[PDB]
Amino acid sequence: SSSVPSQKTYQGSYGFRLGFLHSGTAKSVTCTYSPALNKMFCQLAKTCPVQLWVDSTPPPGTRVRAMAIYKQSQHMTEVVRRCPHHERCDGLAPPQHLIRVEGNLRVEYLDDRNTFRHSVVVPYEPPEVGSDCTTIHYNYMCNSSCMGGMNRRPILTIITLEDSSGNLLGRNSFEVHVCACPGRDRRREEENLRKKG
Amino acid sequence: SSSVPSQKTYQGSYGFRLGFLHSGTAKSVTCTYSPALNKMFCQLAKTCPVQLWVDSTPPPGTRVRAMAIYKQSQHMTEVVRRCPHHERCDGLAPPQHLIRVEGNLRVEYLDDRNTFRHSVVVPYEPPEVGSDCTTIHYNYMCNSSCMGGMNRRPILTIITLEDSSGNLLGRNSFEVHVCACPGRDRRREEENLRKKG
DNA sequence: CGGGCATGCCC
DNA sequence: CGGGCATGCCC
Ligand SMILES: [Zn+2]
Ligand SMILES: [Zn+2]
Repeated sequence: SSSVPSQKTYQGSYGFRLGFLHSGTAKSVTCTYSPALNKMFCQLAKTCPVQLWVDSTPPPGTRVRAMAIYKQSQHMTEVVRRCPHHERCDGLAPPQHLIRVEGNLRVEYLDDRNTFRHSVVVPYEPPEVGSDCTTIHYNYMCNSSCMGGMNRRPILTIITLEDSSGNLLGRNSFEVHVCACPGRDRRREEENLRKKG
Repeated sequence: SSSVPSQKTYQGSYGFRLGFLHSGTAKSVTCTYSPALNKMFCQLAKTCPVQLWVDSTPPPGTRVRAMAIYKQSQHMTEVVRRCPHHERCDGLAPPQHLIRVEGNLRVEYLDDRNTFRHSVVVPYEPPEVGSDCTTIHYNYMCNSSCMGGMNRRPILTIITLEDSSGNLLGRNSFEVHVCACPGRDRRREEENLRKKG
């Protein structure tokens, strides 16, 4: 078992928050976000855009880290890993990592030598002029249902904004359900919330 | 892809056939056999008794081999293997083999150097006096549904009676569905046969 | 594309 | 134990 990183929202002195794109209505849309549930529903190994918004400009050398943790108390201490099947199936990501970043030449994949937890880090880049946010494309390389991996257990993705010195500048999180039919599953979960939540 | 061993029934000069035990009615009975479907429904890593019946006594040194093949034409050439998850989960069986034999001190596990197919072999032993058959206890170490293994594809188990020289004395086969609820699944499949087969 | 099934497992 | 759900995928 491994010590558990904080998932406590900390928007901090830079006013850090996440944003997500609206999606179509398809049963099998590739990625769709539920504001009511703060939960992303997406397909495995498909683009998941996450926007970074800040009110104040982070210092040069700021980094953006993503890490998965199991949401439920009883699974929090277990490291989130790729299942053995998909592990055995891009040149930089270790096969065991669940979360990848696409289209970034400065991506780093880390394995914590104490907690054994995986994370993926890219440099923070400010928005282009006239733009309000910066977008990172994440991929999740297993379904939430994968036998021997997540095994139908919900996870959070924790996004931390960190300075080059390691100071925590901001932290936000969202739940993720990686699945074959993100539209179906989002709509059922939202209905279940309203009907019996 | 690998060449495909025969599944053609050959009861042969010794009158070789298989027998199976009757089971209870439970939804999750450990092992149950459908004569109408020539199909065993069983749970993973649980005892599956198979009886060997002969009309004439096989010669000394006769062996009994079990091997799995995919039943459907489109999958026949693929070697049946343990899924990566269960492979990574008795002292003699290689982790990759689907079929094991329990309670036999002369069991051999083989990996064919040409076809790459797995088989498990035990000596043939004649029934005790007053007994009509000899029983072997097999185990299947994945569910039929296992991602990265059988993946919901049906298999046959082929049992061959072979002399010590390698001559084929007899061959029989039965379909297998390894699953959580053998009673449920047998009853549904038998109903489907009657209703729309 | 959206309807619908099989199947491990609910806690 | 038997009812029933979530979820990958039907070919
Ligand atoms: Zn997986
Ligand atoms: Zn398996």
